[PDB]
Amino acid sequence: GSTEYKLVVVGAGDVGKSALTIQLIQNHFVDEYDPTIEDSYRKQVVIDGETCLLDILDTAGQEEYSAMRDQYMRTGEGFLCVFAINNTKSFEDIHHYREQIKRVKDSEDVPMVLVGNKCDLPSRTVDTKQAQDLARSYGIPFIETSAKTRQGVDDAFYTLVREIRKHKE
Ligand SMILES: C=C1CN2CCC[C@@]2(COc2nc(N3CCN(C(=O)/C=C/c4cccc5c4CNCC5)C[C@@H]3C)c3cc(Cl)c(-c4nc(N)cc(C)c4C(F)(F)F)c(F)c3n2)C1
Ligand SMILES: Nc1nc2c(ncn2[C@@H]2O[C@H](COP(=O)(O)OP(=O)(O)O)[C@@H](O)[C@H]2O)c(=O)[nH]1
Ligand SMILES: [Mg+2]
Repeated sequence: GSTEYKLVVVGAGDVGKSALTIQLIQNHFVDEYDPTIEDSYRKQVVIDGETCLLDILDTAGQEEYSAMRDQYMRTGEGFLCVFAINNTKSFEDIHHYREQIKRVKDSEDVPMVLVGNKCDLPSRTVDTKQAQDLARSYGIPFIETSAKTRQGVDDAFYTLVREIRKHKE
């Protein structure tokens, strides 16, 4: 069968989790999507010769730490940690997302990619070098994306898949 990869998209409200997910799956930019709608999306794609089923969870809605919520997030094999390059608070929030991911996975080594979204915008408050440097601090890859222009969208998800393979081996 297809090799399945459970990918989870996380990060602050309004960074573009939904727009990124919809661009990957449906190949168009949706600039407006209810921020409480959380759903799973699936795509058949070949990545480095391997036929893959991508199962992508677009997180949304309320922050909460029930056992049921942890159990759901725990099924993710790798995580896209998304901030917006024009929102410094979303960048500052990243450590919190990373802390929660390590917690539910019961491991200090979880496949993760730092994603700086909205790179089409002329004004930016988080420079590329600062974000590249934070990824190096964490030991994870960094990808700049725009759900609007498609820049880096495949790169970000496919890099996460490659990180999962490395962890499994
Ligand atoms: C420093 C902090 C701690 N908090 C204090 C406040 C800020 C912060 C949030 O923190 C914070 N938020 C989270 N939500 C809420 C905000 N949101 C949004 O999209 C909101 C959109 C929205 C909703 C309603 C109205 C509007 C909007 C946006 N438009 C305008 C109107 C992103 C995400 C769903 C959030 C979500 C999740 Cl799944 C998790 C998480 N949970 C677990 N149990 C286990 C694991 C492994 C994780 C994760 F790691 F895998 F993710 C978190 F941990 C989260 N954490 C950040
Ligand atoms: N310019 C630009 N705007 C974006 C991009 N991705 C999302 N947005 C906008 O950012 C806002 C929040 O996007 P959304 O996908 O709902 O973020 P979410 O809350 O993380 O799911 C909306 O106004 C989108 O139009 C992008 O790559 N570039
Ligand atoms: Mg959303």
